[PDB]
Amino acid sequence: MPHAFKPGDLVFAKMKGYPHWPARIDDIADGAVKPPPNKYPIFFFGTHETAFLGPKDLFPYDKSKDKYGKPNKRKGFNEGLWEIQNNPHASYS
Ligand SMILES: O=C(N[C@H]1CCCNC1)c1ccccc1
Repeated sequence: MPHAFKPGDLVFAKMKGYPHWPARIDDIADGAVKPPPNKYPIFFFGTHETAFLGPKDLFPYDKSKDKYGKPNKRKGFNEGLWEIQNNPHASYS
């Protein structure tokens, strides 16, 4: 059975106006800006952006990749697909 989301979990993350996007739940570094309540720091592969999202917009990667893990025209998307498959836990700083 599922747990709550935790740092390191791999997802597709849904934002308004964009396709479901390869992403991971990030840690919050000591000294860094915390997310609002009930939100998670989401690191988007490919664009290397962070947004704060709640679970409604977070789809576990394994379950969802057969639907969402196909190439897309959008800037950074296919790079993102490579990262989540090949080195999802790397520093992209
Ligand atoms: O909207 C943002 N991310 C989208 C763009 C496409 C890939 N990731 C989802 C975003 C977040 C924070 C800073 C700037 C932009």
